[PDB]
Amino acid sequence: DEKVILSNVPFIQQLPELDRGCEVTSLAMMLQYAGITVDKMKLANEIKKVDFMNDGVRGNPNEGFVGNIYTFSESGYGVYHGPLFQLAKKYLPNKAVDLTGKSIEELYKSVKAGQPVVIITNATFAPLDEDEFTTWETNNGDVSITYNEHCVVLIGYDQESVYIRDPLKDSLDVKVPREKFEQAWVQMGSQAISYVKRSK
Repeated sequence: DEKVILSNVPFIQQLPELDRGCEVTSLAMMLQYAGITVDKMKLANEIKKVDFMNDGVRGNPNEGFVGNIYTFSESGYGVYHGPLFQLAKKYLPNKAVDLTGKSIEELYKSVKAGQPVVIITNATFAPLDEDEFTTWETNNGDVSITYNEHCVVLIGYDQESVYIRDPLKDSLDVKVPREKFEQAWVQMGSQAISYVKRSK
């Protein structure tokens, strides 16, 4: 059975500099492999941001990174696919693609075609019980959040596993049970960013 892995996708850790840098750090690995000179600190400054709480309203991770990307000592959450995609486009205006809502199989096609995929999921890589989520009210409707939110680069798959770069795990070798992985991914909104080989 077909085992695919993009084992030369660069490896970066969010810590120590970015307590909440999993999205920008995964994005950095993706951009580097695509040929862009960039580091996680530049991306951390460039990502669109929204206040954690303002005028009694919580920030929407669909609008920007919510709160403090740098330090756990201040409130913060993360950022979802929209703003994260806009940042990718700054660097790949003609190749960056938002695969959010497509099927897992599309993502595997991307990887097999040689393009790794940044994905939003949760830190356990398995579906979470409903009571693990909160609903925040924002200026743009309700959003489901979990403080388990995490972001990694999909770099490979086999029949039983997927293979990732996890900006919080100090290792080139991270595989997790495929099925649970996919269900966790779908549960967080099927959010995914990649790019294509040639300009569009």
